[PDB]
Amino acid sequence: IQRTPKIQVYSRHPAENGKSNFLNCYVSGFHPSDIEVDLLKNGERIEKVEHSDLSFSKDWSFYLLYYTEFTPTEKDEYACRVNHVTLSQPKIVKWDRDM
Amino acid sequence: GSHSMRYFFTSVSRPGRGEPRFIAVGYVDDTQFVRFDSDAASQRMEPRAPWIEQEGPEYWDGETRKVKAHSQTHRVDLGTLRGYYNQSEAGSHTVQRMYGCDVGSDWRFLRGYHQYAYDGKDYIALKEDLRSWTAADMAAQTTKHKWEAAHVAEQLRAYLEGTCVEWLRRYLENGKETLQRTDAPKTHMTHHAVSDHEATLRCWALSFYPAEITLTWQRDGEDQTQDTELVETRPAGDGTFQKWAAVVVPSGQEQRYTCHVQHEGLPKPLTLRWE
Amino acid sequence: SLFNTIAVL
Repeated sequence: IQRTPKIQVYSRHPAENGKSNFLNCYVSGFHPSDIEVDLLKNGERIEKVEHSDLSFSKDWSFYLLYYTEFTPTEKDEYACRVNHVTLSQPKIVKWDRDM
Repeated sequence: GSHSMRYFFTSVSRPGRGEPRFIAVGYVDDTQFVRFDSDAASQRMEPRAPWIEQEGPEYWDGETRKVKAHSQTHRVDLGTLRGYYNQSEAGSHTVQRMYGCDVGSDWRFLRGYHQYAYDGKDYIALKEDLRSWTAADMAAQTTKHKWEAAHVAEQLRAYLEGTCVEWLRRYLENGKETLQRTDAPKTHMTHHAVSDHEATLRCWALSFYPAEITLTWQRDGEDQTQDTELVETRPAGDGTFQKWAAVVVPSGQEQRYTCHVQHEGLPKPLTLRWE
Repeated sequence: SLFNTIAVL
């Protein structure tokens, strides 16, 4: 079977301009495991991005955490781009400081 | 104060060229301590927690040897299953396996498990009695009959009730500084006006461990699910977890609403209310 | 610690 991924974009610590932090993109509930996840800075892909080791839940659906070290500003925009076999086109989830 | 140890294995076939991608991870409660990735350069079981690096060479050599034996079995299985289901050789498929044991608050064996899936759906699993098998279909049925004749359950039961529990306790002691410590959620509430007459209250739970938690909204002392939103628990990335619950309310009536937080690290549940 | 024997399907 196939399962579409749920997406959550957020920072490890409460966002504060000028203060070093971590930007996370958590993808879960998907199947198969092959998936493309990118963190974007003002629409551009970030290179220094890492991810946790592939694991899965009780229902067998997969989950992965992609993260990058960043410093939020009042202007710079961040987002997570996700593409999977179940998606017609890449999905983009913008980062909201309050979520 | 119950605990558990679990191993997760995923194998994906690659018909175009080469062997399947194999990834294995080990966990104690909600803490990952080992991993193996066939795509990695070491070709060895690797540490993912400080307290596991205390183990000597024989440990890592034995775990490496064993995890590779796991990948080969999964490689063979992918082939066997392609036949059972009469599937093409041009498509990619997935086999998953998860097994482990739990110890109760008395630190004694509580339960064991060994489940298997093919393409994201249950295939075969060891029942709680650790003696019988649950097969999802006729393909799984053939596997069940073969494992019953080979007495595979008896061998697993010895591991789950013995070896498994013994090492879980060993790990719990060696990494007691973290594994046996609960991190109470750090909570606060934010207020966001959505219109001139409505506002959103968001109840935050941060940096907590283990992951298990419950967030609930009450209005004038009564649970409310209407006009609320609860996101799935997520990893902070530093070993802890996060979660939040929000509710839309009439501006000026924020005082009627309370957020209740239940977590193992809280002697008694916390109640938050807007300023 | 991983299990030692892993039977095939």
